Amino acid sequence: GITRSGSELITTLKKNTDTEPKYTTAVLNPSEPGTFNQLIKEAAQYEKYRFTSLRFRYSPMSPSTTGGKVALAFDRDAAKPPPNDLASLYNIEGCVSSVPWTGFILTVPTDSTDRFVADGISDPKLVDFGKLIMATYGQGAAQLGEVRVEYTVQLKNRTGSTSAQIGDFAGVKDGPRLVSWSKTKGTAGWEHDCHFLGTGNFSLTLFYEKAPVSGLENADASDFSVLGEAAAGSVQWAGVKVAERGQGVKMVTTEEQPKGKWQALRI
Amino acid sequence: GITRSGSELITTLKKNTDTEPKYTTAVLNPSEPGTFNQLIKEAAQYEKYRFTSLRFRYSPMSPSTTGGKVALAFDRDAAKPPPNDLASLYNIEGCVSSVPWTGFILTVPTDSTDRFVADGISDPKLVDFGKLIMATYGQGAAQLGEVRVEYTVQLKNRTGSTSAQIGDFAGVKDGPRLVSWSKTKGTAGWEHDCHFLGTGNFSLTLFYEKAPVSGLENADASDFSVLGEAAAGSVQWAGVKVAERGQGVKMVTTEEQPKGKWQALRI
Amino acid sequence: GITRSGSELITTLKKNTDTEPKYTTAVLNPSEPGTFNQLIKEAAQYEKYRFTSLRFRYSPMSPSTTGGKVALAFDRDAAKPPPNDLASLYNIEGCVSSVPWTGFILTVPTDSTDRFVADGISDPKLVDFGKLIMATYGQGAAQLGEVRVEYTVQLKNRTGSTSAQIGDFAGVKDGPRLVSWSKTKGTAGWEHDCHFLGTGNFSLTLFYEKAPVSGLENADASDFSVLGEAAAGSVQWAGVKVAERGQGVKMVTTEEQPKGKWQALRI
Amino acid sequence: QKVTRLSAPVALAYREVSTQPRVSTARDGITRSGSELITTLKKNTDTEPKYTTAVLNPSEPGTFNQLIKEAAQYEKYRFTSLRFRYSPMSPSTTGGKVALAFDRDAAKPPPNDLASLYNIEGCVSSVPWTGFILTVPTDSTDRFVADGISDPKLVDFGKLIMATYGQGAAQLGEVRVEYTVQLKNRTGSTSAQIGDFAGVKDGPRLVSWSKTKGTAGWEHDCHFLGTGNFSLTLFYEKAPVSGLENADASDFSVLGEAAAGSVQWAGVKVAERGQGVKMVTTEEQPKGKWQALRI
Amino acid sequence: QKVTRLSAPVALAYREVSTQPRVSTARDGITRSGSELITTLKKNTDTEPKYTTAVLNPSEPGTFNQLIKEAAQYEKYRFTSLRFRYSPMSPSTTGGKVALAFDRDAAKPPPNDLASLYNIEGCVSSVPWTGFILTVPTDSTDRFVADGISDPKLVDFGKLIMATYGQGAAQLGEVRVEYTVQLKNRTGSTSAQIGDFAGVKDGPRLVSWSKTKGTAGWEHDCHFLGTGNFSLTLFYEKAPVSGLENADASDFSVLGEAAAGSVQWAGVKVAERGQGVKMVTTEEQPKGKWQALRI
Repeated sequence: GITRSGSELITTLKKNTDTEPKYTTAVLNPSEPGTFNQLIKEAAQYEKYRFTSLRFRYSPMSPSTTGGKVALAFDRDAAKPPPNDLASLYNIEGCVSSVPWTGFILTVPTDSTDRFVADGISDPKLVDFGKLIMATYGQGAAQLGEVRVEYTVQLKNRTGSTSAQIGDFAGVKDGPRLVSWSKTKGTAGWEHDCHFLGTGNFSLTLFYEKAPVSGLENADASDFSVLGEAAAGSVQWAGVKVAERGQGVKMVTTEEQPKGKWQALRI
Repeated sequence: GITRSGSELITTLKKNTDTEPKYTTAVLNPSEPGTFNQLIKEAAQYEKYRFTSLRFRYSPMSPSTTGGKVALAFDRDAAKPPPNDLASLYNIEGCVSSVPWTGFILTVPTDSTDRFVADGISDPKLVDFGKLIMATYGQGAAQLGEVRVEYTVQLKNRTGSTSAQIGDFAGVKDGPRLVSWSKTKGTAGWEHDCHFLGTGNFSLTLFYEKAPVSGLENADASDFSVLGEAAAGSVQWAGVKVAERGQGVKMVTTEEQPKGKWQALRI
Repeated sequence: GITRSGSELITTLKKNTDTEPKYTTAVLNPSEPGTFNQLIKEAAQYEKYRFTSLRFRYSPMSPSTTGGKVALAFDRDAAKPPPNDLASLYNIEGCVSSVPWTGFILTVPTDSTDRFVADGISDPKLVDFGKLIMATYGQGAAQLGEVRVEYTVQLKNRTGSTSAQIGDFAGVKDGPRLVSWSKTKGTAGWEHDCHFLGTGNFSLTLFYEKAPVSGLENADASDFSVLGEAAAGSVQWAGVKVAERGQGVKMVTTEEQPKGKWQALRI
Repeated sequence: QKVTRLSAPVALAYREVSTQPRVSTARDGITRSGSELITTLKKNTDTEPKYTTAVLNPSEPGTFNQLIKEAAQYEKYRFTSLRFRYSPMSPSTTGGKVALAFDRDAAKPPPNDLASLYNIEGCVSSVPWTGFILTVPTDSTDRFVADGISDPKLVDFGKLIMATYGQGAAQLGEVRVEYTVQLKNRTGSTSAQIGDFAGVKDGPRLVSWSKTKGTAGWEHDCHFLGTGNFSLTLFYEKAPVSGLENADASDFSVLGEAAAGSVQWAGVKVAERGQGVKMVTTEEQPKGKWQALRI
Repeated sequence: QKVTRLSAPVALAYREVSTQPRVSTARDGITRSGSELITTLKKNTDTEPKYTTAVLNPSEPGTFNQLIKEAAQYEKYRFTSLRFRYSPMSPSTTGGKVALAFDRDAAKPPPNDLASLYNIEGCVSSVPWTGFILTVPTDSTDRFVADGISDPKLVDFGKLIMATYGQGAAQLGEVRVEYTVQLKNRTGSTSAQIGDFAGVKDGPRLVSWSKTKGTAGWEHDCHFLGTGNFSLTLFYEKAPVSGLENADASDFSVLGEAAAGSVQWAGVKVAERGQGVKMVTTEEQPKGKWQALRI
């Protein structure tokens, strides 16, 4: 084995001037970028880990003239519906929400079993502890704060490999056949789908021919950068900054699947 | 014996922009939901307890641009009128109120006698320590904060049983004959009564025939969810979130008692 | 961590005046009521366990003027077809069947790995040891006996949540849209379906309008408590005590799906 | 001392467990120990016994459902220990006898009659309300198991037997086989057993227990070379005449069509070696396929 | 001392025998030791390796044809010893490399490229004219074998790999698996594996290695959940489209019709877990039957 130590800043939160929290539950595993954009680059050479240190701080960068709560407590079983309701939340360890005008920390009893990361799929339970959570319920106005993950890992067994990325559609079919991070589905009534399977800030770059409808729009997304036409035969580009796993972006071109090509580099 | 540890969030408080406190006194006993919605589910198999740890924190989630006090001190003798007045309050241990823009805690000298929970009634003194209290007097504006109960219990003697729930009225009489949490009284001039004997968030579901007056209204209540008609022969539903013990909800249908049926599950 | 100790009575058996056993295989996991109706109420706050003690006794309550065998031996791999045949059974540890006119016990070598309960689904192997079994082959006449599960558990990691629950049908469609434990299928020729996805003793309470056929009948079930009409517009209630996962109960009302509503609390 | 006092209880019963197994170097062999429960018996409220004769050979499931899985890697054996107990799980308010004695020559008609039975060692029947055991003088020759057929005599000692004659009512008891084997020579292979007919010819070319002859006038033949309870499963195309009928057989389980192109299944429980079952489809041999697992 | 003098002989070769097996009490387990010879390799007179990734689990014949016969009575294991040797049986007048290193995570695409390979432990490739060995740090968790399916990760360590890149001509060599296992918990059962479709539904209800999905537009699916060389044998009725085609596969052997009512057979040699093969028959699912033995 090797090791590590934290320093990440896992997405924020955004007001809630409402009476029911609302959660961003983010999943924890050596490779789940939506929780590690700088360490998901050294688990493509190993498989198994540790944790010995890991805590989340609510940095505190927003005056007191604002208030509410910012729940924040992890649940081993990193996968299952957040509740819907507080008490529900306020009953699952973690513990610790405080107001937004202060600086809090969070810590987790970490175990000691040689668990494996996901060069997939599996089962969300035998491969990673459990996701994290964060809610905040308030109404007085602000862009609360930010957090990260204090940690120290153990990456046994020497392996090495992985990726997602260039993925072309061939009029009859497509082509993702060289490392992922997104799955491209479409929803009929052509309006389409342009997705993720990984988490972090990216550099898109790509695809083309009949520059239709649109292109490169986005929805459950982080920052977008498009410096293309439309194209009806052009070229395009964007930078994402995602949120938790699987955020989506899309084009708009007809009816039934053939197109051109693309390549998605992580960055 | 078995054991436990806290994590509950016992009701809040609400402004007080007035010059005399005002209390929510909440009662403490292994089974009194209005003080335990997650542990009143493992005392249906025992009878007697402990306490070894239990404290209430005023989480603090409201800026300083607001102020006053948030009294909060327990009195063994968990039952007797709160006073009417402060000094009165400010003379009964507990001690500890502070302003609403800070984070305080509260603690209680816990004893050591094998006391019994209430599969009823009794006497409010030989079965449970005493209720808790909380006041807050201020005028500058806000929805102060929240608290819970840090604890660790001892549940001796292996028992097992309990409930309140389906309770039908038979034109001549009723029918609560399968575990409680509410007592259904009526106040003449038909306007009626739909009550509680237990404390927590619930899932109502029920009753029907001549869909009169109304139905499912509420008064000393927590959140309500009605997805019914009125019904004059219909169906209905609601979710409560109570406050301290015994909060009430009601219908409106004539004059003199016969109706239909209902069932109240705790959740 | 917390802990426990047994006292459950897992379903019986029923004659077999035939020459091939016949099994009731019941599954074991902190939450599978069809094997725990009183402890599946304190695993909605944790996730992971132990076992340190657990044995099944054939209480013995039926004279000797009756005979045969009452196989009864557990197989870690709590999931896989029972055989079809004895030898098959009589080759899988457990060991221990005896006649019905005597009092026997059964015990299991329990391990020591921090396994997780099912807030679902998963895989029946990484989440729970394995199901139990019980056969009895005889012909001399009687209602043999009963058994339970001698145990002592370990519930690490503080969590908290779960349910199945209010789930209404809207003439066009239904509505389970607020935490499960049962799936409601119907088998054409209206005779219907009223199911489970979870395990333990419950408190039903619910549903209504055209009080037809019947209602609240049951089949692969544990104790039933109905205190309703039929209803043709009424109200109803029952207490289950299940067996291993997925035991079913049903109504009887016409032909093609619309009805009224219901809510299923675990307890 | 027999004498004076005796308590024939209303009820007597035993408590047997769940034999977990034990094994040796190379030298030129492995080993084993029993724990099987070979089929029961069923009343007989009649005046002539009636036998379930079950055959013994390392691979004859109808006498070993847990050891016929480690003889697909060897060929030859031993026996050093093997006895059958009438567990005893049925009150005394029932009675008769439960003959139970083995005959090396594990193949030949049981008689028809007792004396006949009561003249062939084994010895030992007792009443159904008691617990008896049975034992066998085992030899010492390196005999071979059946990756077929052969001859029922040079490949296995002989079948076992069991009768019971009574009339007072009950589902008597159960038995197994206390044993310890020697499996020399390292081999490895087998299955059903799957055996297809190819319009021109057949195909048994992957471990036996039955030989499929036909008797002209098509009415056919569906046989055994081994002994125990089995799980058939199989064959198909022109679902004719019948299928899966049986004659010198033990319990049958058919959950098929007929099929004229279908699928089928049955469970046998044989008797002594070579009991037969059959179909009915025309005239002259081509068909479909099948597989016979022992169990 | 390396230094001075070295004799890279024209020819070097080894002489391996025929491992006869060894075994333990009850305690709660049995044991084993290796002796298998897991498929070879075949030239590569090309500049990019090329892998045969073979999967490891007590029951995956494509990695155990003699021990997948004693895991039909248990469920869980060990490993305490297991290494793969490149026997060395091909002169030096030939050369290149013969990568060979295991990766716990016995399932995931081999790369495409070396460095990729030459970065995943195992370590150890050498030339084809020498005799090398390979070893693996084995753990210590009570893992379960596959009476199916599952997930390729919670049931078995990970597949093995082997590449060889060269151009000078030959039929390199062979390897096996040095091992010693632990088979806890007494169980007992299995087969093919036989899995029939019933016009309404199917039937895999007797031990797996493949999942049979179909992709609409009938073109279909015929899969794996296990890894090793197999012996197919099976299924039938309306001999349509085709049959027994293959795609992410190892060697195929079909000796059938098509069949429109026939019979069929094939031998796979897989690659890493889950490689697929398929038929072609209409539109919407009912058919006939099949049985897949590991071998």
